[PDB]
Amino acid sequence: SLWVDKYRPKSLNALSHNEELTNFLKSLSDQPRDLPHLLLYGPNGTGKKTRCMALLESIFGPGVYRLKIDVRQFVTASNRKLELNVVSSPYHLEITPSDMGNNDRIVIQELLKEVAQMEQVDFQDSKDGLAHRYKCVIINEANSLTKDAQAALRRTMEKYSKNIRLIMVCDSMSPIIAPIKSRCLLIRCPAPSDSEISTILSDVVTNERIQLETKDILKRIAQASNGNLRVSLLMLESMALNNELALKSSSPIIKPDWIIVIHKLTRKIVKERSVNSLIECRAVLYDLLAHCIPANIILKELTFSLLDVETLNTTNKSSIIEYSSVFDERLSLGNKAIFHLEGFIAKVMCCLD
Amino acid sequence: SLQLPWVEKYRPQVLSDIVGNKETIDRLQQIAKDGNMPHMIISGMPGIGKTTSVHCLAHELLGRSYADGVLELNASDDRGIDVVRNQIKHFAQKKLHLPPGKHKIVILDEADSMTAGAQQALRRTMELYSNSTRFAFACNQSNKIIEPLQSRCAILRYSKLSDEDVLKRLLQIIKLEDVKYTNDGLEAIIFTAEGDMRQAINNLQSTVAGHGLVNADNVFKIVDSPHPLIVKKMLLASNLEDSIQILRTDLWKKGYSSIDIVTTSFRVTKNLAQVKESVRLEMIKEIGLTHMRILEGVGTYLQLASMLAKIHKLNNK
Amino acid sequence: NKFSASTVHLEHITTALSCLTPFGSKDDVLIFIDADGLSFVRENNHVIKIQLLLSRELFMSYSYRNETEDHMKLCVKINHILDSVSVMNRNSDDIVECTLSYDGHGSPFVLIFEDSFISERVEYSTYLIKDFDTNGLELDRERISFEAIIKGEALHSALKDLKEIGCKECYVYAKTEANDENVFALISKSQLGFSKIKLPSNRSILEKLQVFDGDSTTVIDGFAVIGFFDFTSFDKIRKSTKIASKVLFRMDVHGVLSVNILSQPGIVIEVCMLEKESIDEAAQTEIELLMET
Amino acid sequence: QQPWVEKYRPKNLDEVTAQDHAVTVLKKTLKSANLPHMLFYGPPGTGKTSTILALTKELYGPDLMKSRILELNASDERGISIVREKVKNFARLTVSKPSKHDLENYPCPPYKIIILDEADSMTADAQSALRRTMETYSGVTRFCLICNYVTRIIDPLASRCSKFRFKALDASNAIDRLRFISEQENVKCDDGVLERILDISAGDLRRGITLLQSASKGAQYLGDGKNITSTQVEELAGVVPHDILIEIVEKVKSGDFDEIKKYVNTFMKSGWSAASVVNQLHEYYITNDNFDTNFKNQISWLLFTTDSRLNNGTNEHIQLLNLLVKISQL
Amino acid sequence: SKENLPWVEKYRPETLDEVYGQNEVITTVRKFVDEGKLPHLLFYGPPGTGKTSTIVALAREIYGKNYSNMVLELNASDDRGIDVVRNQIKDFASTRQIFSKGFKLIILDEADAMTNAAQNALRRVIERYTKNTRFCVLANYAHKLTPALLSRCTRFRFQPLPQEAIERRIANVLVHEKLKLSPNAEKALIELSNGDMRRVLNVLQSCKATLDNPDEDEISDDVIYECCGAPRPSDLKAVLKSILEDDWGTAHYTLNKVRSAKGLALIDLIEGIVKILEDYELQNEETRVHLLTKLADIEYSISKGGNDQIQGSAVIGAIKASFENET
Ligand SMILES: Nc1ncnc2c1ncn2[C@@H]1O[C@H](COP(=O)(O)OP(=O)(O)OP(O)(O)=S)[C@@H](O)[C@H]1O
Ligand SMILES: Nc1ncnc2c1ncn2[C@@H]1O[C@H](COP(=O)(O)OP(=O)(O)OP(O)(O)=S)[C@@H](O)[C@H]1O
Ligand SMILES: Nc1ncnc2c1ncn2[C@@H]1O[C@H](COP(=O)(O)OP(=O)(O)OP(O)(O)=S)[C@@H](O)[C@H]1O
Ligand SMILES: Nc1ncnc2c1ncn2[C@@H]1O[C@H](COP(=O)(O)OP(=O)(O)O)[C@@H](O)[C@H]1O
Ligand SMILES: [Mg+2]
Ligand SMILES: [Mg+2]
Ligand SMILES: [Mg+2]
Repeated sequence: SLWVDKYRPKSLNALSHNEELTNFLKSLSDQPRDLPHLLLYGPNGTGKKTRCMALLESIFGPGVYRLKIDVRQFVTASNRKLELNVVSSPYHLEITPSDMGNNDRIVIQELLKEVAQMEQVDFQDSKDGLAHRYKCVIINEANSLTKDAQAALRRTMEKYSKNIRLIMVCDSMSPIIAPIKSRCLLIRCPAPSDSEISTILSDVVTNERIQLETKDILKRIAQASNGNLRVSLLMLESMALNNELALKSSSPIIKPDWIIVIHKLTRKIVKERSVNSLIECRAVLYDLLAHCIPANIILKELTFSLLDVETLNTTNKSSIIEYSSVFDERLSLGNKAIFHLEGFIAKVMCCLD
Repeated sequence: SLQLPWVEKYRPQVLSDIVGNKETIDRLQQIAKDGNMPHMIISGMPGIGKTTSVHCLAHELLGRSYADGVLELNASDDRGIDVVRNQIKHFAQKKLHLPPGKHKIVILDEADSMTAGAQQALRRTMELYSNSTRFAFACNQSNKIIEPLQSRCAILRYSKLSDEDVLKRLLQIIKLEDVKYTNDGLEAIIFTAEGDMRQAINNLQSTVAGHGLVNADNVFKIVDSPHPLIVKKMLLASNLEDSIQILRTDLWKKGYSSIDIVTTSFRVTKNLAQVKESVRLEMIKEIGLTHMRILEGVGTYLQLASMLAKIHKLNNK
Repeated sequence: NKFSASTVHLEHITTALSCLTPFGSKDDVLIFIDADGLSFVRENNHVIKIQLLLSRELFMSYSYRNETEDHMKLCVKINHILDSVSVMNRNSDDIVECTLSYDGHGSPFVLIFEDSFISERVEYSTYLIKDFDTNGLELDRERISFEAIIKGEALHSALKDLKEIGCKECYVYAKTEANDENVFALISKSQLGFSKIKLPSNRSILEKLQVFDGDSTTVIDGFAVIGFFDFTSFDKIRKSTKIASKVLFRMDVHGVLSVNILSQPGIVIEVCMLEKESIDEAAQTEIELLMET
Repeated sequence: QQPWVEKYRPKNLDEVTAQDHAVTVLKKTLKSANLPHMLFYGPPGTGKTSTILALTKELYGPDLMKSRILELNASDERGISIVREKVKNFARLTVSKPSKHDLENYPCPPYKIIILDEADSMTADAQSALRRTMETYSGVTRFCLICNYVTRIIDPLASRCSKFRFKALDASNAIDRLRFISEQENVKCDDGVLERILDISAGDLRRGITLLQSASKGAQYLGDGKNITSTQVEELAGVVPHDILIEIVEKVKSGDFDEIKKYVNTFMKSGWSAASVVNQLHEYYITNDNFDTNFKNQISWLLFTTDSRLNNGTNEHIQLLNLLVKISQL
Repeated sequence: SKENLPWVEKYRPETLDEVYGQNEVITTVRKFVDEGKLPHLLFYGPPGTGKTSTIVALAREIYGKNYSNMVLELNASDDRGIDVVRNQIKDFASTRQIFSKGFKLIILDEADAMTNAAQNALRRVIERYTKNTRFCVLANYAHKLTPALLSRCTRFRFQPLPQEAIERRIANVLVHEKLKLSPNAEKALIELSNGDMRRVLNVLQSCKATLDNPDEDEISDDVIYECCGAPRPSDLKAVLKSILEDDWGTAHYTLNKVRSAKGLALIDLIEGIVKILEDYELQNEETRVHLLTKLADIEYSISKGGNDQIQGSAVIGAIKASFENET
């Protein structure tokens, strides 16, 4: 398997990147009967899902990693077979309602309500139990729920709290409505420091010999990962296999292709500011959108690449960030992203000229 | 309790009693006296005499054969693809011994609400049986009838009824009913009618029933001035403190809903004159943002006051 | 319980239910409980009403211990009853003894099906009663213009013929000639044209036709009463004439046709129907010409 | 046994704290039988659901509740067909006979209650199809609408429903209820705590109860027998430490775009919520006496715009950087 | 039976003499009934003005005890699609009236929720069977009705209820409920009514429930404000004075103290300050433009939630910055 999954902490004691967070998780798992609904939020790739699985392993014991995929089928108002994969475990369930689109309301209203209605009585056990009495449902990407699946959950996880518990993983919990955040215990997961990422990469290159020339090459990957442990571990494997398992100080850091294309677009915007350049930028944006890359991330990386240009004055950057905020708000409240993604670029070139 | 309303009691029975659109009514009279009626589409705003013209033409063209020579179908009757294929086909295939130049008439009232498949089958229906029966479509918006159907028809567009034809018909009804009036009351009735005969007759009937004498005070205390003309006055104000005064006194305390004011403002702005296009598009944008705010739940007076303030801000700049 | 009724001839209460379905297949049905019998009344669009009656003689036991009120009204859904008594009737060949029960306002309507082994018990929820009163749609018994007694089979065949010819609209002609002749016809407007079904003047099909001058007392000859009806309402009695021995037709000057169907004891069916405006007054003369033709 | 938010849910109407203007009115309807149509609206976690659940119990009892109560929430479909069929048929239903025990122990009003919780998520047509349903069968069926945004309820429906506003639960009206829960659970806290919890939880008792439960679960895990301090409460509530906020305002005061951008980039990695740092900056800037009237007037609108953009589900990094750049140029 | 009813349903008018506020509409429909010729009516107005109470009382006056079989009342709670119009309404209009009261009446309540196809099909049922049936259309929004349907209907506008009508109905309610109301409490109730009788009755019922003893106790303005949770007329003026005169710290303290005194929300304070500033003699024409525009955005943001303290500070800053133009 990939080094991101192979070297994954499978227990609460194997976590080694945040210790004030691991202690809070141990405090939560000490008495699992009264565990409230949890909402883990933080940057992407910090280890939020790994920590959720480690907490579930501390609560229900080993075996929560024995995952099987049970394909479900749903029908909306106008008869149409809509399919959702449900990765399930003998003690917990993982669902991604965002994968089915705007119709995640029917998934939340049927699957989650049917799970929350089954008491999970098992053999007797009608009094209580630390495990196997209540159930854990993991809702990955809680941010992409379309404000109606979040309304069907407010009473679902409140009335049926005795037989079900929810642990939802999310980043930047702004599009999560206030009633959902009120019913839940907010758990902040900070990103690992560069020293911690370097230590984890050192452990990886110790278990698998890649012949590290200098400890600085692991630090460069950590600084290029911007706090993303999964990305850092992916670039480690990339520069490992692309250099015959021998990392040198001159080894280039491999970055995603869409990031390079966004940087090229930024340089084109800085160099050429005209209508035809705007049309070429629209072609680049369409090509980027054809790869199912979300438009908010396109705008975010484009803005933070334009703010890194050394030939731009402070007045230009203060206008770029303002246009970025305005068009991000427009993109959030919109249907088609090309209009806003082109308007931001047009205003940027109209300001830089 | 058996007295009919004046709208139906004084519905014209001959083409000579239909005021307004003098040239079109004269042409309908020539069609009635000659007989060779072509396929026709009659369009216009509601209540100007489109239906009472087709029915009177059919009566004056058939007479004793009106019972078996006219098939009247409208929106209240089912007009699917099957009715056209069976009922209309059998009526067209029917052989009736009508005088020379006289043809059967299929009056399809409210043809703008007919489905596309029925309209497409009507193409074959008129193509096969054009020598015996003629079709008379009456609608309010002629584009709702498909172009292949319009190609086989002679389009007759009915214009708005002027203030003189309305006064003539109102005076005829007043003389028939012997009601008391004065000139300003009839002028107010015509002004509130806005080119509508049915509304003018209804307002006159209401005024006579309520008070009896048709003057401006009694007319205006039961009938209201058209709210598009008040919205136009509010949107064309120079300074804000009286546009707000109009919006409050003549639109808010009178009972008009905020969504109604916003929807009327859009149509007023689309037809507003003496305003620059750049001003007009910004006004449309502000009205649309206000419409979104009303539709999202905030139907308050403050949201309309802010819209008027933004309109005045864009006007003065 | 305030009311309890037990029977074994469930085919009677099954045909009674099968006579009610034509008047809508999913709506509320009113049940009137008094000492004389059990009656089901159903109204559609305020233009037609059907009133079957199950007498106390159709039940071995008919207690009705209610004393505070002389009659008890309950409103239940017909779709619940029809959907229920269908799957119950899967093994209807068994000796089933239906037991109706009602304990008053707020209590459900109970329908027990015991087979001496299994006692199925169904409780139907009772709903509030609407504003419309069933006594409005009744003919005035001092204004009858015509009173025809017809057999069940002939009327059923005529209704089935009208259904097969389409019959968007229907007409009823009733003239008594001076000599001895009685004319009763069911003229129809349909896709075909203008079709007429003439009931025979013989006394086996048309037992008694009697035309009055709007007072049900003065029998006159040479004048015909004509009733313009919508066959959508006129076809509601077709399922009731299928088990009818004799059918009584009565109409007043107010435009109400009272169809009386008696089955053989048995269920008594009363259907009241309203008559259309007939705003066009040329079809009347064409009816007269057609009958004279 | 259960989470403290579910263990301490008000069972009766006397356990609902800080809302007396509505509970006093509702208690009088126990002796009478003239309960009107009710519209419960207020901030989240104020006790709207618990109040109706306690009123229903006190009015009917656990046995008559199953027959005299229909509750529809956002977890089930409430379209035009559901409103026009299921709700209308339940309103048209006859009031069931109370038992002798029910009539001898509970008031048993001669009507049923239809509770439409989360009514703000219903469409304008499903709400329009409810007006005559509530009006026609008001003598046999009562309606209770629960929502957070009263603007999402149409004006015709809001006119027919008696409006009950649930006040936000602050440290002045929920401190006794929080102290009761602390005492029954034997939670040891310093002086000042249980007020900082209610200050962080702005108008929400559910979040404060969950915060206290989370603090206790760490306090008994440490096993030192020491009182819970406000620092731990702020740490586990997501509140940014004051040193970091002072660093933010010092970086803002310099006004250099690049250093503020780098600090925001290294701050977003710590996982802090934008709605919390913006709120803390609001308290820092508005209450400070070192800023003039013009600066406060401008920054009030800047913070309002930033909060409004953040509430719409936008990128926190971009909004926070733009806000700090705008303050740096004020 | 009628004593276990909400006051908005218990005090529903049964005759045309109990409908207040709308004098010109009633004095017209009564003459229409007296002559016996009732045209096709259209009732338009704000919610809680008395349109349904007027039409039901009118039908009862015309039909007496035959209201059940002579009136077909279809509203938003029933399906009113194209098939319903083409079947139920058409057979109700086409059939005879058993020679009871001459003409039939079809009341289409909440016709603004009706689809355009049904409203277009109803046009040839309204003007064809008008000899035996009359249509009454009740609506709150006229923009959802087709222009032809508006053309074939006599429009009567139901104005918001005047203060005198509210006082006359309040007197009857107080007499029936043996309640006492102070003149200032009546003033507060009428200003909070916004021309709605249903709100008046709902607030009066809650005020009676609020009283410890329903008799021998008078409902003051304090009781009404406590029950309905509205700011007192002095709190709004104090907040406005603090914002307009005091500095940014004292105004912030005064707003928070006023709000925490009685748990006052921000939206009602915003509306009260807007109403107080409406009758202000501004002299710049930009103070009003900035005030209305900023307060409308704050009001819209409150409707979608967010941080309350930030919104309060935004209100204070918006007022302070808008009044900087005036001087
Ligand atoms: N030119 C006219 N002269 C006299 N009465 C008229 C005239 N135009 C309309 N009316 C009156 O308007 C009423 C009905 O007019 P219609 O012809 O049915 O309306 P319309 O023009 O067909 O509009 P629509 O689209 O059918 S609603 C009757 O009372 C007529 O008397
Ligand atoms: N006044 C109160 N007294 C006691 N507990 C309260 C009070 N208000 C809220 N709570 C607690 O808050 C938690 C949730 O209350 P609910 O009423 O169910 O939520 P809510 O008010 O409906 O908010 P929603 O569902 O987001 S609209 C429970 O643990 C209650 O015990
Ligand atoms: N003029 C009035 N006189 C007395 N009571 C009134 C008056 N208008 C309204 N009411 C009361 O307010 C209640 C509701 O008014 P309705 O007439 O039923 O509804 P409406 O006024 O037509 O508003 P909509 O459009 O239906 S929301 C009535 O039952 C009365 O109790
Ligand atoms: N404490 C840790 N020690 C070693 N590796 C870790 C640790 N935390 C996270 N990782 C690595 O990070 C990778 C991705 O983390 P992930 O759970 O996807 O984070 P998030 O849930 O924030 O997306 C995992 O494959 C795991 O190997
Ligand atoms: Mg017409
Ligand atoms: Mg709730
Ligand atoms: Mg109404």
